[PDB]
Amino acid sequence: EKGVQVLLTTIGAFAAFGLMTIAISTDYWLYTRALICNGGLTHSGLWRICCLEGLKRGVCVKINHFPEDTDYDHDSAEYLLRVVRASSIFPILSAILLLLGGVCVAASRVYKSKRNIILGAGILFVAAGLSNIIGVIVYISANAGKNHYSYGWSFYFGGLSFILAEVIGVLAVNIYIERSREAHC
Amino acid sequence: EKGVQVLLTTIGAFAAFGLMTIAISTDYWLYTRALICNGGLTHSGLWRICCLEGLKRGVCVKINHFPEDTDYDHDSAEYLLRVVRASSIFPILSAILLLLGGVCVAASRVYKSKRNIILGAGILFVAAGLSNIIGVIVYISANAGKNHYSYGWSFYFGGLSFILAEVIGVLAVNIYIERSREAHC
Amino acid sequence: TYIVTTILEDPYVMLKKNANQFEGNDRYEGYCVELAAEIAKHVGYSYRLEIVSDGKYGARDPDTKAWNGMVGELVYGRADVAVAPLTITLVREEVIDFSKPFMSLGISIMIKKPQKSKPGVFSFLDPLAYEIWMCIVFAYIGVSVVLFLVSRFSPYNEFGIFNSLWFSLGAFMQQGCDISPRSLSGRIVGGVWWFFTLIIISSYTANLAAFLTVERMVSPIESAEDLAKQTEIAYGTLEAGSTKEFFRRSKIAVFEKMWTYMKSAEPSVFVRTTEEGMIRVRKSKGKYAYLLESTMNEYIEQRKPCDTMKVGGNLDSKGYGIATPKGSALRGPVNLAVLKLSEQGVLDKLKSKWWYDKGECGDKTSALSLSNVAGVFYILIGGLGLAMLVALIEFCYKSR
Amino acid sequence: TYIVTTILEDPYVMLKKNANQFEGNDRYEGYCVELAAEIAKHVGYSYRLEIVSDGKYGARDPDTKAWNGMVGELVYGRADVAVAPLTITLVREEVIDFSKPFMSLGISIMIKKPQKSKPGVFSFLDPLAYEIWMCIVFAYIGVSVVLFLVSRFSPYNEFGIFNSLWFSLGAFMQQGCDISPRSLSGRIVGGVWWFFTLIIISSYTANLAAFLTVERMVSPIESAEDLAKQTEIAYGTLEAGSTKEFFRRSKIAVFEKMWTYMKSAEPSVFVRTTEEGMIRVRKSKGKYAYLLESTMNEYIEQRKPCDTMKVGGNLDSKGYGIATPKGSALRGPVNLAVLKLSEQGVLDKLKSKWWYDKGECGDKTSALSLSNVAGVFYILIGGLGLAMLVALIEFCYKSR
Amino acid sequence: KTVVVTTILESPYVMMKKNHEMLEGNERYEGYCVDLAAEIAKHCGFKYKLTIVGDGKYGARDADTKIWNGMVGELVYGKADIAIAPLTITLVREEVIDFSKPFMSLGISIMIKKPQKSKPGVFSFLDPLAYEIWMCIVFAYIGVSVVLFLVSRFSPYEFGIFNSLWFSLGAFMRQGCDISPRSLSGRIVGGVWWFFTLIIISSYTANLAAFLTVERMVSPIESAEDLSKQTEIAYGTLDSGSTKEFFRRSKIAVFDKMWTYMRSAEPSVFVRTTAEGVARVRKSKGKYAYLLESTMNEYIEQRKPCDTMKVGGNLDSKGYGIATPKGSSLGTPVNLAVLKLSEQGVLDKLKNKWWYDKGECGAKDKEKTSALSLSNVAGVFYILVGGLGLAMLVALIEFCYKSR
Amino acid sequence: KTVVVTTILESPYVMMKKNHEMLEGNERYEGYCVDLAAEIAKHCGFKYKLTIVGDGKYGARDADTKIWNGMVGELVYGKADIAIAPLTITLVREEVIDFSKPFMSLGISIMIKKPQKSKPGVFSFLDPLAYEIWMCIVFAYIGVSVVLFLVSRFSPYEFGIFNSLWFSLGAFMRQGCDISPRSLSGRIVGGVWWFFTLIIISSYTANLAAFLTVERMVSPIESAEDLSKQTEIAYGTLDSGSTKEFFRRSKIAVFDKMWTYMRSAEPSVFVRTTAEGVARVRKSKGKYAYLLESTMNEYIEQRKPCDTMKVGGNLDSKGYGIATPKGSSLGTPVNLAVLKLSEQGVLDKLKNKWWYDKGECGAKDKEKTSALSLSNVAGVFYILVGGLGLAMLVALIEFCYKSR
Ligand SMILES: CCCCCC/C=C/CCCCCCCC(=O)O
Ligand SMILES: N[C@@H](CCC(=O)O)C(=O)O
Ligand SMILES: N[C@@H](CCC(=O)O)C(=O)O
Ligand SMILES: N[C@@H](CCC(=O)O)C(=O)O
Ligand SMILES: N[C@@H](CCC(=O)O)C(=O)O
Repeated sequence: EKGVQVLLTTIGAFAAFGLMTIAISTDYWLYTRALICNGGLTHSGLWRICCLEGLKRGVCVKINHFPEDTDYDHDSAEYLLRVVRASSIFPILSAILLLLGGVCVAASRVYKSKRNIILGAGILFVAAGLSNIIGVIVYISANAGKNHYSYGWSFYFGGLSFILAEVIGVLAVNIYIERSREAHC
Repeated sequence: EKGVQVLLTTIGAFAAFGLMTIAISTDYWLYTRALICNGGLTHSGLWRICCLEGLKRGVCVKINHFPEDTDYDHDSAEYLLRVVRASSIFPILSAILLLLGGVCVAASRVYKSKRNIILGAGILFVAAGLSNIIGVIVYISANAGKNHYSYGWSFYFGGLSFILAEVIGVLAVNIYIERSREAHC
Repeated sequence: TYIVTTILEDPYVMLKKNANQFEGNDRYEGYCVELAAEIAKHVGYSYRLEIVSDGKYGARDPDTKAWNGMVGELVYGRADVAVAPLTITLVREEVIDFSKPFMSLGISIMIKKPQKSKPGVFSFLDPLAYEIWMCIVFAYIGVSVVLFLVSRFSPYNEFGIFNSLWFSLGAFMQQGCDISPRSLSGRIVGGVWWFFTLIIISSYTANLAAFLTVERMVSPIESAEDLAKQTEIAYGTLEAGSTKEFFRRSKIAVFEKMWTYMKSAEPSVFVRTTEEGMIRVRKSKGKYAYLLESTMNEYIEQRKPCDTMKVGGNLDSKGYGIATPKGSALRGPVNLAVLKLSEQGVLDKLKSKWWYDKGECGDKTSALSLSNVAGVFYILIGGLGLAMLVALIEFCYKSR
Repeated sequence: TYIVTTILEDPYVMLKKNANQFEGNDRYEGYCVELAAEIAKHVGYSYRLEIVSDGKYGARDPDTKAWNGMVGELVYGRADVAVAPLTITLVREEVIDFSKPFMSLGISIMIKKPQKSKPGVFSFLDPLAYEIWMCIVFAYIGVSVVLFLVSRFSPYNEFGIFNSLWFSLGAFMQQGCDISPRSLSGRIVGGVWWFFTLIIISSYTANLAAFLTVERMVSPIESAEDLAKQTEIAYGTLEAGSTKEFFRRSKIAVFEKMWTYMKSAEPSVFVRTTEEGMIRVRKSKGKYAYLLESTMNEYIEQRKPCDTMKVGGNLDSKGYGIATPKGSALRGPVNLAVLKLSEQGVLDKLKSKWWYDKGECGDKTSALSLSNVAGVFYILIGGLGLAMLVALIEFCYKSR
Repeated sequence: KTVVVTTILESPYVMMKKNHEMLEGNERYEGYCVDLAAEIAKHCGFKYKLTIVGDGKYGARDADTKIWNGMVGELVYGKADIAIAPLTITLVREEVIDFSKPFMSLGISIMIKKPQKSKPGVFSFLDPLAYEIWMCIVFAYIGVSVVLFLVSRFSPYEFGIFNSLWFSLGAFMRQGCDISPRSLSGRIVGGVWWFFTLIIISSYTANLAAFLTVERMVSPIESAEDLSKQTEIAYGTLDSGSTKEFFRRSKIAVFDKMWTYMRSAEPSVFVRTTAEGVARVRKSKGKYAYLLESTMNEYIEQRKPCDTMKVGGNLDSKGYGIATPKGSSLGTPVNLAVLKLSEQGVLDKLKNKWWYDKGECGAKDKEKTSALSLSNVAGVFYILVGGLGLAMLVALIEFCYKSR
Repeated sequence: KTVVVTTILESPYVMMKKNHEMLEGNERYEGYCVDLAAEIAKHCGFKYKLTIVGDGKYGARDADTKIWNGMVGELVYGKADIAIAPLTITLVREEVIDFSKPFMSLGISIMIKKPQKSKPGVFSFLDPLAYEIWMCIVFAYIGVSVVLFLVSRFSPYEFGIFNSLWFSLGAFMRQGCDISPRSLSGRIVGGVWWFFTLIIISSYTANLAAFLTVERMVSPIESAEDLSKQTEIAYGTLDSGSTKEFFRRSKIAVFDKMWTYMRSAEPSVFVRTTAEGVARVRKSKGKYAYLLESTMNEYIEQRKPCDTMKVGGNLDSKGYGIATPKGSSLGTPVNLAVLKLSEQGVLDKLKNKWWYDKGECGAKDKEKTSALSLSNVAGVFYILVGGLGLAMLVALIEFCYKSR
């Protein structure tokens, strides 16, 4: 229950990180009709859009996250959104925090002295979760700015990533409370 | 506090009854323009409508609570409303209960043996209250079935009647709880 | 033998079960085929059923003063008789004479009005987009976990992961709160979640109000005037027919306006054949309406699936009479037949039988129906099911 | 001396401070009076200002081919000149010649659009009638007292009259519950009060939605087409004037429709005098609109209280020119003056000064403004006041 | 000889002028039919005199007597040479009197008074949700309470049947309850019930918003078939008229039933005159509806007070033609006049001005919403006072039980 | 001699036909002005030849050169006998070229692209209540908490500043709070705050319902004065045209400022052709607006894609008359033709068919509402995640403080 928890945390932490890294790298985030190739069924991703059954088949082009718009500046809402969409800093931050948590959960094993070792691991995992939610929101909002769009498997990985990221966060909290209760009394 | 309460109850019970009886008898319930006398400013009452500054001045006619309507029967919603409006059984019931409470509060003085004497007095007073509210509702609903209408002083007596009727009901409850606590222990 | 020109349009003329197997008159089975047989018996005159090459009710060329289809075949004299649903028009009466009408007619409007679309289970979720619902779920998980962490962040606070999940679910529904955050860090989480809940619930309520308002203020077309006024609806009539000519010559202001629009409508609203008109209506889902004689509207309603219905009533009195070349010898006998066969009632019975036997189909509250909110009831019953199942799991666990 | 016929209509002609004290030309002070003086100086021709008996811009009698008012006085030759805002019409040009126009004109629409009505404090209570509010108060007293009685009906229940009043007030607001009825008799009271609260709150919300929707979907008149389409608005024009004649002869379909309606409008929309038109607009509160030359619309807007404004822009180009009998000797000099005085800029400056000096008055969000919900804030601050006052009363009582 | 014209006085076909008493000759009657008669007179080159039939019923033939009355009666007797009155072209009439090609054709319509949104009933507050939803909410409420009770007693973490009923009732009204499910199995029940309550309350609020925004008033008889089935509104036709005859001879079962019933109705639903029919409708407030030709329905709607309206598709199309005695000399010229005037479109223009251009109504059609009056929400107050009554009654029952 | 007509190609006055290349003569151009020219030709009894000025700008005079170009330039040189192009009647033009009475008069209008309801912003959820209400709600919230605190500490029946702040925040969100005021003085504060919260929440819900029901889109420049003040949208006129000249010579301060600015703008807001102006508007998406005669605005709106609209009252009325060389022989016949055609109303009928009857738009005008997209409510999610962030940050601050 206590020892298995720590194993599940670590096992899950890498699985969550794995899903996020697969998601970020994969180009199957959204299936939609795109003018790119000749109203074409396209598997668009977080980073690159790959067309299917259009002008080409399997062709992958880097997406333009800054087209010719009405609101463009250094400080504009329309711009600042697209900046964050293009950068995908939130999806990435999630993975960095998941990895850094994956370090901190490992560090908690060797350094039982520091109860605050696992505390951090959890805090990171929850934050990684929050980051993911922003990441999903910024993405959906940017995609919007009726053509049918269906979220592909890559997105749902990022969805599943969050669910895990939250869960390992819960476990991390439980472990901290256990280790603190061991130090207590 | 305890003895004064009983005096306030009795004093109030007759005042509440008085307001209700004045209200029922008075013909100043509603000031409105009526076709009766020649779009005329009229002080209509619960029972009789008296015209002013029209064909006549001071003329009082018994109101027709059953005009030529679309829904008329032995059992119809439109009818059953008008029946209750015309009868004004609820305004009257209030006064009967207020009076019967006025008896029961008097009976509570001579028969201290029966704690249930005042209990009844209160129950009656609250019921008299409820009756009043139906009485106000049925009246307003029936009047409706934009010509300006303003509720005259007679109505507000019936309004003030309820407020008292409730209050004497509260006092009656307090007295019962006091007398029961005296019997208790 | 008299060659009879007749358009193939059900129920007046329908192709028999096997087009290969049936030949001559036996090829076609229709009310007009039955009526032609009755005329043939009464007048003692042999008839040959054919379909005109042009396959049009009729046309007027102003330059040439020439008719087309059934009218054209009678004008040229190539077809000896027309036993067909051809409206008796002033323009037609001058070129080819008409017998007394067998049946009354009117210009009517055919639209797919009775779509009778099922609301569908999980239509209660329609006012908020699927992504909002999914983000609400993420937000719900996010808040609970964050509330749990902040409550347990500093060692000794009654908020376990399960109690935090409950508090959050309680706050979003707004129905209840078992417990309330005491910590500043906690109260911030709750405070902001409470704000999120208020705006989303209010958003949902509002937008659901928008949906139910706009679907209560839409008026289905009730009049020809209504049809003309609406730009979004495209009423269409057969490219070549008596109705198309009537609208062109129509002296009525509302009708002249409606006719003018047809010329100035893109894509062109005129349809070559009846079936093409019917398909155009079904594909448009009422974005395009069809103008045709009330008789054919009646049959389309009777025939499954009753997709197209009638709007208002017939615009104007029309009649279909037997058409022959002006001063033909055949005209006199067919005119007398139109009276004898009508009084016989055989003609009337044939029309009654054809519509009634074919007929497959033979009541509005604005109040929300059980179907509109059905999904919520299904979820409730499903939840009660799952709850019982989980109760038995807890009961079994408690024993061991 | 040339007798000049001029209508008394501000700002062109306004009566001087003391009508008794001022006589002849000094009696009238206006832009047209100033303009007449300038014409008199330039042409070196003595002028006498009078007001025509008829007091009409002009009329056409088809039977007699006779004009009335200023036009009539020039046609008969009784009045030697017309220095007035008389529009140069084709019909007028044939009977009496016109000089080059001093100022441009257009047919405009005058309505009391800027009413700018204050919502008022205690407008938040508008969606529910006063009787409902008063009955809610009675119901609130009724429920609390009944809850108190049922709780204390049988001797030993934490519901005192004050706690019952609190519970009831808590339930109606839906914000909180200190305590909850445990007795069957109690739970019935609460149960039914809870139902009452849900329906009234929901009623209030709904009806307030209705009010704010209907006052967001009402479009103020933006075009002449809009005016013609709306039946409820009655646009009116002067009984006798160039604009009234223009609308009668107007070849434009929308204008012919608008003109036809004026004849078929009850009560009659035509008004004898400008002031009568202005008063009719103010009494109608926009149920009646006024059609007049854009110049006079401009002055009514400039003049306090700016009740009437302009809708869209001017329908059509018009001009006011000096009117003389066709081939009068006076015509030639006044035509040359209309150019000399325009180039001088004195005429233009007089028009600018008259409008600007008179002028008293010189921005829409659908969002609810503080004013709309002001009453609720006043009640809040009043409550906090009363609360503090009651707190001090409790503090003083606690000491003794 | 001057041609005597038998024209019935029915606006807008024939209207008596304001000063028709002062006026003499054909001047007294001004109408579409008067204009049409003048046009016929010009093409025929025959002087015409406007006259009104005493009865004013265009056709009346007793089956026993077999003698026509009204316009038909004046042609049969030969006293009137010509009829510009809009006589319906019927088979029975066609055999007795020669008929010109119809100047106008119109269907048999239904005239009913406009529906009233007045007098919102008690329990009008329950209108936004259908009765089956309300009944299912009650079933759902019982279902949830019982399931919450069972799970709580079978798998304890208390929730008695009465406490579970209270919790559920508390949750539906969005009122907080101090008791809360603690068990996972319990919290699922509560959780899903809470979801059900939020959507229904929100649905109710929304739909009630829809109703109060947009007023749609239900037509009492939407169609003729509906009218016959319900029998809620009595249906009447001109006591002596083509409409009364057509219904009698009608081969349709629903029409035969309607004819039998109208013939077998006391008091008589049959009316002497059009005007009598219109007044009967207004006095009945929709207890009586009127069957008349769509043309007169159209102008009756256009004329104030804009209350009587045309409902449903026309029962059948009927033409109106210039009527002459059988084999009349006038017949041929008038038939050619009708054809000439139809090609000219003069008839259509005359109809347009009289029928719609008059604009007595102006075809008037999101009026400022009214604050809810105590009537609209009266039911909820009645339920409240009833509940308080029942509560007190149950309190006294508990008090009496506690003593013994 | 055949009269050379200098007509600019601007629809609907002049449109090149589908097969105008195949066609020869005047057949290539079909327009209102072509129809009008034909009418003038018939009254004058003079053969006319349709021609287009090379420049296509009706007036161009350099102030230094003082030489006219376009239609004016063809009349000055005498190469074109007559101009059916709609030349504006201006004082400067009137002195150089003889002008017939205006066939049509139209005002100087503003053409802008239609406003877009797309891209709901973050904090769009706060739109139904004005910013001052939100700020006053915050003040009210602080007011209530502080007053509840003071009354609780001064007249005790606990409510600390932090607990009072929590109670108030709890009450505004309609979320139940375990702590409740017990004192009369306290319960008044809570009681009235509860009333405030119920009305505001209900107000917000209602008004948000209004917004989502009824879409009204704000015009970027509602009036010309507004446009000049904001400077948000650049305003442009025909580089060489009556509109550019009128603004320069305009004695109005706002107009002089607008003229100076347009003249002093880089890149040039002045456009070579009408079509160039229309395209510039569409590419700018309302960053650039167009000033042109209301007539061309009208037909540009009627032509697809129905995006460019007419905003505000016309800046001033301008007439368009048949233009001839100073003292031309053609001048008199054409002036009489304009007067004859105006009385006939032929001109008005021609304008009606071309301007509105074409119905390319059909003047299209409660479309089915769209489910709220995450964008519309995005702000509330951002606030939520921001709050959770801040909460965690404050939790760690409390954790660090607890250690030391
Ligand atoms: C204790 C804090 C309460 C704050 C009260 C806020 C409201 C005050 C009354 C506003 C009246 C409406 C007009 C005000 C004009 C304005 O500020 O725009
Ligand atoms: N059925 C009509 C044609 C109807 C139409 O044009 O759609 C005829 O007989 O000519
Ligand atoms: N001012 C106009 C009259 C306007 C009107 O008829 O209202 C004129 O000079 O005749
Ligand atoms: N005009 C009809 C009477 C009116 C009617 O019943 O419609 C007839 O000749 O019988
Ligand atoms: N027709 C104008 C040019 C177009 C305009 O600027 O409106 C002229 O003659 O100058």
